[PDB]
Amino acid sequence: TFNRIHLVVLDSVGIGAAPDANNFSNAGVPDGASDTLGHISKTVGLNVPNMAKIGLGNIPRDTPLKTVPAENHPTGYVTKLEEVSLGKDTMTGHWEIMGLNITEPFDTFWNGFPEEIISKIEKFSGRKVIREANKPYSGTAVIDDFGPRQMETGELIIYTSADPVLQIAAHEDVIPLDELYRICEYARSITLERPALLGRIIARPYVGKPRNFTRTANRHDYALSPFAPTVLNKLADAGVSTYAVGKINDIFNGSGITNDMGHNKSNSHGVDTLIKTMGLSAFTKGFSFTNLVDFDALYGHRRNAHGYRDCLHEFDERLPEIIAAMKVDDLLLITADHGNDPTYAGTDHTREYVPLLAYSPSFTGNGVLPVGHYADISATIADNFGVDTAMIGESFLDKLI
Ligand SMILES: [Mn+2]
Ligand SMILES: [Mn+2]
Repeated sequence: TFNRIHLVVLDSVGIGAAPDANNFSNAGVPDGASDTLGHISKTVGLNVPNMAKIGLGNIPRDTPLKTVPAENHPTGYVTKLEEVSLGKDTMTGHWEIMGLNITEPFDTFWNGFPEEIISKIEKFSGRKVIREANKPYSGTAVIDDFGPRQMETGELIIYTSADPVLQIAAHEDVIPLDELYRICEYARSITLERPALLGRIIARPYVGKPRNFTRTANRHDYALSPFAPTVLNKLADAGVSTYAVGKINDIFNGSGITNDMGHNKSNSHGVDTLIKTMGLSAFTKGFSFTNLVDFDALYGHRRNAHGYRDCLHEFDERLPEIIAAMKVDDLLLITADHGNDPTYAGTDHTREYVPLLAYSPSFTGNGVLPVGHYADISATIADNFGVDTAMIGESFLDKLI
């Protein structure tokens, strides 16, 4: 029915604490007071007239978004969607958006990896791990802060980030690449189950000299693929094109992705890439899936409400460009994968409902859809292209056509 469907994930753009929010926490504080869009709106303001026109301010909430009025003549269909999976991480949310139910949520490690994991890597490698570096850390600061020490002692530098990732930095002159990879493979093999379930292990070789290090191209990644076919696989198996923009290919480890358009330098460069992709003469039928990550990486995790607002405003300003590039029989879906309330305690994601905005020039109606679940997105897409659903989700295609 829609010849193309373009799904855009505004990473972390939540619309209020989920019913099961208090099963999740932020530096010990349960997530049940979180509200990414509402707390932004109430503190720093929020001017998003293009999303409002589609209907962002018509999405049901107990208390309305302070600065996003209801729209009595909306141009699209909107609602909010509830996460079923037992995790609030990026991989879980995207996998569920594409139809999986994740009941073994990836572990994150705000206070570093536990002794069982470190002790094991030390015994396997014969190298000590620098304990002070075993915690969240920018890849760059960690190489600068502990590399000098590493060059002298041969110790491993094992660090993480807000994501379920284990990264091993090792200078090529003192830790041979082959050993780094063996160490990473061993690491990957002992992190397949909770409480050490990791999305990916990254080898981070690097060369150079103190106060001036370079991270080399000898990087290798050891990622988990989705454990069951997702709707991306269903589409690809049926010969339907699947175009990925931004973090999408990494998140799915390329599974069911026919055309990876690569990483975003920024949200704006991402929107440029989506627009270009929509304009390809080759792209006549199928699915595009874009992640715009800056909301999460730059603003949510850093608890910066002012910046989060500006990033939302900048996306809204560009939204008319995305729409101008649509064909009449295209569908645009805008959503998120969890919350990351910049006003909250902690520095993690927040367990929230996510907005759903739906727009096509072909629409003969508009309004508000019943509240749903993340994987309803996948099922709608499957329904549209005549392929099977994955684990979960129910189509709302008939409310759109
Ligand atoms: Mn995310
Ligand atoms: Mn995040």
